[PDB]
Amino acid sequence: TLEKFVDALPIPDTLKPVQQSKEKTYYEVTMEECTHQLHRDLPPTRLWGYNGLFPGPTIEVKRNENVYVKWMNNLPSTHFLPIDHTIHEPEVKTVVHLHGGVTPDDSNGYPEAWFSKDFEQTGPYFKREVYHYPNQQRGAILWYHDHAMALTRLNVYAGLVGAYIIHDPKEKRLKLPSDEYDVPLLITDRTINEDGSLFYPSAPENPSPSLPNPSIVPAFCGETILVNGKVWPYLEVEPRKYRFRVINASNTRTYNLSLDNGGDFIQIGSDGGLLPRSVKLNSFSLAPAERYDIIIDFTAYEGESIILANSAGCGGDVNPETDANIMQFRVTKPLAQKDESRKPKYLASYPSVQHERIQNIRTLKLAGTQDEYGRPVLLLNNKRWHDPVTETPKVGTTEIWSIINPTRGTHPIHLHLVSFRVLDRRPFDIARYQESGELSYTGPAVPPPPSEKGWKDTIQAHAGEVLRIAATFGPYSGRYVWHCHILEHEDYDMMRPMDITD
Ligand SMILES: [O-][O-]
Ligand SMILES: [Cu+2]
Ligand SMILES: [Cu+2]
Ligand SMILES: [Cu+2]
Ligand SMILES: [Cu+2]
Ligand SMILES: [O-]
Repeated sequence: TLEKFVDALPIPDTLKPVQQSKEKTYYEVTMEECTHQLHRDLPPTRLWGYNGLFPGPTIEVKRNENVYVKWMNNLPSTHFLPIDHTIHEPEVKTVVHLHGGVTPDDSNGYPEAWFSKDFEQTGPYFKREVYHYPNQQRGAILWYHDHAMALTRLNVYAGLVGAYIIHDPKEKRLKLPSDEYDVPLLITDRTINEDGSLFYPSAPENPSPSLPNPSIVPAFCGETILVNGKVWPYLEVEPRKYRFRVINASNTRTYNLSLDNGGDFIQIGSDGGLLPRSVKLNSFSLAPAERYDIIIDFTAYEGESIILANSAGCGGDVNPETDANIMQFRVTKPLAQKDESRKPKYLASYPSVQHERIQNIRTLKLAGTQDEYGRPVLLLNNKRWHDPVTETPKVGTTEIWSIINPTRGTHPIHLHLVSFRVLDRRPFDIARYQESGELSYTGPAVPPPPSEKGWKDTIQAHAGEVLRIAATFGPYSGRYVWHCHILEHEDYDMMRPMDITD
């Protein structure tokens, strides 16, 4: 397997505006098929990249900055990854979703607002070429990625991911590590052929002859871990505090991260922004689309090589030689200047300072059926994507969503537009629920850990539990979506429209 820690971590460049005034910031990003070297010992890999880059450029904006991005498709008219036509017009459809973005609905990147090359053909929900991001939301790590109907797992795996950072000037006084000491880490697992080409399975292993070919798979686990588009890279760091914006940009894989020298992370932020208080952690779980905004303090580790380690298996136990490793820090870079940064305890308001009335309690089941080929089809509340919309919260109102998970695995449930609070998790009797539809708890409710006391947008719903979250639906009304962010689940068919109504 590929020799670990021989390539330096790329730092994606920050995208520069095409035009900028006090009133408006304008960016252009074109999707291009490109070549990139994923590891020292590999031939260059053919990939799809925002502006021909993998990951795409990092976009940095201020809170309330009035941003527009024209996302353009200049990709080949045929895909290079295996398309299964039985699960769902031009072959290559794309649309860019700003994950966590508080956007009008027609700039949100709806799966059916897709477009082919040069916008020649567009889906039924397409309205605009230029997307508008008013950024009227908390400072946070967002990320952008393809969201095209029935193609998301493929377009994302192909390379269409990037970081998008909202900076709230009100947080600047906290003196968190900044600029060169504030580094996105987009973590993507991949399987890569000897010739350097991406491998994505064309079918489950040992397919029943009943299966079509290609066939969608229910889960994808890559053999190799990349950070910022390089396989098992190293980052030379100065002996001081760094802020890392850790993004799970993987299709299926969940990580459980730790430092092999036993050092701590200081978590300062979750998907929806700064936590009310910093949380010292020795390890953390990170499912697809979750973000952890953390400080690592290397002050006391000069000279050391520290492995960012992973203990979470994907389809099997973690392998010490391969997926147990993410990247390596080498604390050998000379100090550019005095560490003027801080790791404060007091960060932001508690979400609980809000006293919203509960308009509605919405009960939602994670379930599944079997198609004519014998394949599992994962469904939210036993509905298909195309069934009439049922999740219709009223704009400006707060609901509790009670998410019932009787399946065998965790699903990272994601709502577009909003961030939300986590109320609790409670174990229930799965057999009894499956037999009778009755919910019988086998234990008391468990409130969220401090890491989940802030704002979340993608939340792990574990097997045999009811997860409750509270979300205020706004500030916009319109047509959005909610879904499992395991892309293989999302595409078949664990995704539903969400109408925020007026
Ligand atoms: O996908 O959010
Ligand atoms: Cu997303
Ligand atoms: Cu989203
Ligand atoms: Cu799922
Ligand atoms: Cu989504
Ligand atoms: O989102």
